[PDB]
Amino acid sequence: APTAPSIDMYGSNNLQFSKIELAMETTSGYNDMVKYHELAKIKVKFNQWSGTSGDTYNVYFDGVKVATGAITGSQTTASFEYGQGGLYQMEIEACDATGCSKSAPVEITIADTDGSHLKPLTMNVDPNNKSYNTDPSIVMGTYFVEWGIYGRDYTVDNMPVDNLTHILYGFIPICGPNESVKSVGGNSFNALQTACRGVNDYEVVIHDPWAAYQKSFPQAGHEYSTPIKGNYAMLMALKQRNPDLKIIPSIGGWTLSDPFYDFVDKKNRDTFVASVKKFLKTWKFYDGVDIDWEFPGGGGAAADKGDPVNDGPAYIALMRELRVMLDELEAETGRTYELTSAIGVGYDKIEDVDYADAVQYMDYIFAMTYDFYGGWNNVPGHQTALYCGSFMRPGQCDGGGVDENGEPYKGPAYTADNGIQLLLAQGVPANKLVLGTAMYGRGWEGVTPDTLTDPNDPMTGTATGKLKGSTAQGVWEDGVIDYKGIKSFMLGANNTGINGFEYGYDAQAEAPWVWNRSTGELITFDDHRSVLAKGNYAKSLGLAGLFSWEIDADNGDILNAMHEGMA
Ligand SMILES: CC(=O)CCCCn1c(=O)c2c(ncn2C)n(C)c1=O
Ligand SMILES: CC(=O)CCCCn1c(=O)c2c(ncn2C)n(C)c1=O
Repeated sequence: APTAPSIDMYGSNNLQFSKIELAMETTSGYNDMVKYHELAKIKVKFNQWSGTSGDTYNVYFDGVKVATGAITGSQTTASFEYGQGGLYQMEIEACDATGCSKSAPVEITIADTDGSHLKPLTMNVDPNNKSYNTDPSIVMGTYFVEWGIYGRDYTVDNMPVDNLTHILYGFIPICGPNESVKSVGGNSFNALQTACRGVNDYEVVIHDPWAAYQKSFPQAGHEYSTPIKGNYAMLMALKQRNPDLKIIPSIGGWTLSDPFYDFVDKKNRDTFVASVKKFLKTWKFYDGVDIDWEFPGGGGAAADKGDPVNDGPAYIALMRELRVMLDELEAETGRTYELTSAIGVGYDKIEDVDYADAVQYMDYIFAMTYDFYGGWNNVPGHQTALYCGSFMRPGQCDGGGVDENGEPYKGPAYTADNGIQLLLAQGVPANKLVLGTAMYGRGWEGVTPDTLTDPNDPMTGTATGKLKGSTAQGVWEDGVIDYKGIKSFMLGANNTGINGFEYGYDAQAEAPWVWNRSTGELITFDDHRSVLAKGNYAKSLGLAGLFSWEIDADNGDILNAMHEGMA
């Protein structure tokens, strides 16, 4: 018989609560911006302007009483703590001696980072991505990059999630020496320096909090009071849609690997592994960790780093220590966590680590079978070929020959099969190796016909510099072009070449190219045919599956081909 309470939406923060507290309007150090709590604090204001208010209130979630307290006149605040994320129908009841009266139910959101409060994400996928019935044992992975939401305009709801088993989210940085990030730009370095304020060196952080959790995506229903936004709330909603999908944070990559070279000291590995455990406890939708150190022994972005004696053993120790930590998380949560790594596949990278030893701790190695040639120099070659191409000289495939200046090759040529064969020769099990496909080309200009030593093969020519182009054509950085740009502006609908380009295919290498003889523009890439060849090779050798880099650059053709090739 008191008056039933009426809920004051606005003084109750629109009924948006959360276990994780996230700064939304400011940017500072990671430990200042992100605070995970075991209990969310819930504060709901209600009023009883007519009749009598009663003495006590009870708050119910789905019919279960979760809080109680005293009615305070015509407006009352119920404050309490709650440990379980979800969406609940809340009623508030007011009671006295003459009876109790309940409010109408209202939905309350209690966010947690497994997405338990979120409906399955609504997808917006290009319908060129087709449907397949691939064996669910086969890895079909891709990388999604955090910055793809800026000029590339490629968001989580654009991914063809039903054709993926693993999404690798690139990239999570490690606080410490990171001068290589300046090659991306000063704002990107500054973002990392801001994130690491108040954070110990060797701990992980989020590089761009705006893209990870602050930015409102209207396609995901985000609003002002949504407690978790950004890419991460979308990946939480994607996991609600596809609960068997593995989403794994990738630490490192080309510009973010400089801290790994300090892991020869165990104290820094210990700091790092602890920080990864804290990161996975904070962002519960992640299913493991991918380590992308480029590269133990050196040969990455920082020319002055790399210890070929001590980096391999440090890498193996890091994989052992990560697996010990992840087994602790499995015991605490009842979940399974995976440990993986993307690795270089030149002979010079593979010789610097004993992968037979490291891989006993790992679920998968993502073999980076791409970037063998590129616009960093003027030497054309197939960047992601399976086998040795027609352009290679006598003795170059195996490495016992000499170059066109008479200088001895130092090891086997850069092809995907030379790298796979060296990993298998070490003792790495085939069923843990995942072979890489490129969803982009690399390219040059100035490869004119008079530079070719073999006039049917422009990979025997010589370039004058990097491919240039607009972002409209998929050229975000000189020398690199998205596959979907190559298909729209170089291949055309018949795949034979448009806009002055002709398509070619090295049937021995398994490698496509497009060449404009007028501008000497040449691009090396992966296409439907080379990807089918990679699938056949993975089937033949019993590999774990395929992965691609990076998903925003595909128009569906490459992922469709990965499925067709593994069928
Ligand atoms: C790793 C690779 O080959 C792709 C590089 C794309 C350029 N790039 C970044 O690497 C990057 C970045 N922001 C953070 N990171 C680590 N942006 C904006 C970027 O363009
Ligand atoms: C096959 C192998 O071991 C490759 C070694 C790295 C190739 N590579 C790059 O990827 C690269 C690069 N500059 C930018 N990037 C991304 N350079 C000079 C390079 O050699």
